[PDB]
Amino acid sequence: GQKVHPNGIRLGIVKEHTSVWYADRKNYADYLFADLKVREYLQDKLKSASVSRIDIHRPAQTARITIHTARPGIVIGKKGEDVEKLRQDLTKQMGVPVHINIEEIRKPELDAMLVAQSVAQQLERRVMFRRAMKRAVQNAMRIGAKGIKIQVSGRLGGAEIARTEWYREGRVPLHTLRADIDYATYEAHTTYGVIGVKVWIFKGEVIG
Amino acid sequence: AKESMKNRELKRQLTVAKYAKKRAELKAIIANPNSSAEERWNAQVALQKQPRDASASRLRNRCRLTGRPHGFYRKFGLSRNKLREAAMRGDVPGLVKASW
Amino acid sequence: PRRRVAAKREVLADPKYGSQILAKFMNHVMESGKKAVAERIVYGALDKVKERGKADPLETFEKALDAIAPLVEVKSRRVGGATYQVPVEVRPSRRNALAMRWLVDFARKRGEKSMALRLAGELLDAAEGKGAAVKKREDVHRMAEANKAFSH
RNA sequence: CGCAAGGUUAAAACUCAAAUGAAUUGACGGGGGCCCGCACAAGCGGUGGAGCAUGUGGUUUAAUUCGAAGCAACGCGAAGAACCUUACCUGGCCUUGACAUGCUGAGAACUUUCCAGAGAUGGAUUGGUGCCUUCGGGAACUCAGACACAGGUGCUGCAUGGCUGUCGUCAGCUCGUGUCGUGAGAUGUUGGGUUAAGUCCCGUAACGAGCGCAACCCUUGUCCUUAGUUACCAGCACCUCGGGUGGGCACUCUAAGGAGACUGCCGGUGACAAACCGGAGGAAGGUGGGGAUGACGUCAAGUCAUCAUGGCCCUUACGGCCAGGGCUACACACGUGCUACAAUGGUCGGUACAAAGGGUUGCCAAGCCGCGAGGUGGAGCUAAUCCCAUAAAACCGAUCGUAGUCCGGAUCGCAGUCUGCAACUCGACUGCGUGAAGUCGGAAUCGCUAGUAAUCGUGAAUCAGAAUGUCACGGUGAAUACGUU
RNA sequence: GCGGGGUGGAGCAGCCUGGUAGCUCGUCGGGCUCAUAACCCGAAGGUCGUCGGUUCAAAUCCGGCCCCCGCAACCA
RNA sequence: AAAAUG
Ligand SMILES: [Mg+2]
Ligand SMILES: [Mg+2]
Ligand SMILES: [Mg+2]
Ligand SMILES: [Mg+2]
Ligand SMILES: [Mg+2]
Ligand SMILES: [Mg+2]
Ligand SMILES: [Mg+2]
Ligand SMILES: [Mg+2]
Ligand SMILES: [Mg+2]
Ligand SMILES: [Mg+2]
Ligand SMILES: [Mg+2]
Ligand SMILES: [Mg+2]
Ligand SMILES: [Mg+2]
Ligand SMILES: [Mg+2]
Ligand SMILES: [Mg+2]
Ligand SMILES: [Mg+2]
Ligand SMILES: [Mg+2]
Ligand SMILES: [Mg+2]
Ligand SMILES: [Mg+2]
Ligand SMILES: [Mg+2]
Ligand SMILES: [Mg+2]
Ligand SMILES: [Mg+2]
Ligand SMILES: [Mg+2]
Ligand SMILES: [Mg+2]
Ligand SMILES: [Mg+2]
Ligand SMILES: [Mg+2]
Ligand SMILES: [Mg+2]
Ligand SMILES: [Mg+2]
Ligand SMILES: [Mg+2]
Repeated sequence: GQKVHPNGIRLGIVKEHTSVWYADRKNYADYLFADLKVREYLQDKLKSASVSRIDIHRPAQTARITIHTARPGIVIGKKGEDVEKLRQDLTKQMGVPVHINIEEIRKPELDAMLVAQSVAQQLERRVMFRRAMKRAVQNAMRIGAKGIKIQVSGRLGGAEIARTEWYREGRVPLHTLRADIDYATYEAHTTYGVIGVKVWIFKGEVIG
Repeated sequence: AKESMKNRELKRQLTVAKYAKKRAELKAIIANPNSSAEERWNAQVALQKQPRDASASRLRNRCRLTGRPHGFYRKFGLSRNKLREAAMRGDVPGLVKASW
Repeated sequence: PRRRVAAKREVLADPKYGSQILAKFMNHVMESGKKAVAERIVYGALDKVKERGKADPLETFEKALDAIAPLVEVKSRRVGGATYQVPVEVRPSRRNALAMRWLVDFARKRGEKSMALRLAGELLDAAEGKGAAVKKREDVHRMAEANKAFSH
């Protein structure tokens, strides 16, 4: 059967929207389109930098962007002229003045998006999937991470029959809502096509 | 949802937006009863000679991301299905699945 | 069903006459959720019964009902090789509904002016048993008697 | 040997890579035992008969553009085909091109209100050369030329990702350690109960764990506090008798925070366990009602045409631009609905009560003008305030008297209204008139267990206009369940 | 020359008792089934070989014509 | 009660 999106069904209950602001019919579409374009542009440019979550906060006629990454020196380089050139680039996507905050995240191997991208980029270099998935599960489980499930689907190896593999550890209760399941998907474009990666990480029970 | 389709509908958008008042003037002339046939026929000819691809009826709004004609929600600028992706990712503000 | 857990909601909403059987006749005669139309039709038939028969229409309706209530009926059974019909006695509750259904069904197709005098004619006919409903009840009874070889 | 039927002794050529025994897991049986589900039974209302709407098959066409095909295709992708959409046909016109990057050269785009052509396109075309300069030039814009190219709704869903249907919201599906078997495997997960449930109890070579069930989430039903504007009006007053005003925090109402129901208490049963059958209190009693939530996997299920993507394919075209036509054709067949065949009704007059929602490239009131669809006009509203906008079925009074009819409305003729550049192919409504089939429908077949079926109305999306379709909201309001062959 | 008989595409009722055209197989269409076969249900298809006559009226009865049989009788 | 085939 088809599973509901774990992040979608938890919006409002325990998850939070990445783009938080207010608008009306005059510029709701404009603001939403600007946010999607700016997120696409940021990911496409600094794909090398390990970026996970981009938050958009729009007060009156301004935009405050906070970026979550594991390598802050890549963007804050030699007093961060990268920051200023980034601001100049962003100024045209939305006419309001831009404000950039770089946020550091502890334990990058407990983040679903970073883990998925790491697995995908290992797969792109013709590393067989079992070792990569096992080591990802090992690293995640070694520090907290009361559950993790990793799934990879596609033309594994080079055989001309696609299939699906997945490894789980701990407990990953998806039907419960008190849980905060971090979930991410990514793709790898090898010589035989696209191989998809999905990661679920269960951190704990939200009480209170 | 070809590249050419998006470009050539941007053409309609540009032409319609560029005049944007002469149509209103001519329709005000026509709709006004006390305008006389002398001032109505010249307005008819003006409307006829003006390019056809500058009308609201000639515009078909598509997705701003892919250009899918069908399945459009003008509350957003999105198609039927990219709305679902954006909502699940959490990019659309204030949107949650409803039961009631 | 398979549980036998279904309840039995009790409805007794006689407005002015304060009769229980009249209420179930209302529920039977009501069509498409039109309660007021059923009220007017049944009360017109009742008033016709009153203006015709010197006896009060309550007991006339009751004795018409008790003269159309059957005692046994024939029911098909799959024996596994033949088409058999066995007679079974009526449950005490079911006979009232059977009488109501038969009465309303036969009253619906008279062809005269309106169901007021239609139901009036049926009540008068079934008071002593000259109506078609009583005839069909007797036919059902004689089916059950002619199929008594099975009985059980 | 035998009377005969035939018995007994007993080969070969040729041909295949197997034939076979016992046991294991699954599947199946016109084998068996329990249990469940509108599966039957008990009832209500339909479809299949008529006309019309809509999709599909077939046929036709220059084209009727592709896809979907038992349930799990057929009011489906399409939550809107007159142009566009648009992918097809006819005809006309382009080759670095409608778009992006690299090279060189000339210059503002704008506005020039003109001509040839169905049009793309071409040609004259007043006016300003522009901004900042190391004042050399540069940016961006318009055009020209050359390649590297750009492009494709072109093929492959049996090369793929992502997304979805289905079994099925059924209660199942597995693992670690231990043990049994030479093994495939098996135990756990079997038994007796009980439950909606692999839910729970006790037993028990098993002891534990995970995904599932339940719970956490939304809505509705009771009550308390907070708060009274654009909402409300119990009490006082004013009153032009309209919450119209002063005013009030009473109530309703709005929306935030909270209590309540957990087998809690009593009686009976039960292995004095789980649990079962009634009762009190209680607004609600036995997961109160509804929704979201869809395990391991199956169907090489669907999608390359939303998107992405490995290949393969075209480069004067399988890429682009424009005008007309088609997707709305029609000897037939099928699916899904609407209106009916009338007296539990058709008209006429006055009269009563809802919920939900949309609105500043918008709603669009009053008066007035038109039989009408509609027209001038402009108030108020960025909306608990103004508009969309008067609910209908229901009740009463008059009439029709069962007649193809004061039923039914298709078809058709004439003249209109609205938007749109443009209603012929091919829109919706309006006025007058004609007025059809249709007498409740064979075999067969469908939905539904309580605010349910049936019936009556209202709103939103898509959208210049175009709903009998989709999604959503209320009014009135049933019958039936002996039971599991 | 004898006797019987002509009725939807094929075969038989309706004939005796004049007034009342049905049935089985075929064709077409639709049902049931995962699909076919078998089954089930509708529609079309004969104004009754021909003519006259009787009769108020003839598929039902009286002759002629044409044909079919059971016949005898034909054997290139 | 009927039930041939792929
Ligand atoms: Mg493309
Ligand atoms: Mg349009
Ligand atoms: Mg064997
Ligand atoms: Mg079996
Ligand atoms: Mg039944
Ligand atoms: Mg029909
Ligand atoms: Mg039909
Ligand atoms: Mg088609
Ligand atoms: Mg449907
Ligand atoms: Mg065209
Ligand atoms: Mg497939
Ligand atoms: Mg797929
Ligand atoms: Mg061993
Ligand atoms: Mg065994
Ligand atoms: Mg087993
Ligand atoms: Mg076993
Ligand atoms: Mg095992
Ligand atoms: Mg084991
Ligand atoms: Mg099992
Ligand atoms: Mg086992
Ligand atoms: Mg369990
Ligand atoms: Mg649950
Ligand atoms: Mg789902
Ligand atoms: Mg396939
Ligand atoms: Mg296909
Ligand atoms: Mg079509
Ligand atoms: Mg039920
Ligand atoms: Mg055979
Ligand atoms: Mg086979």
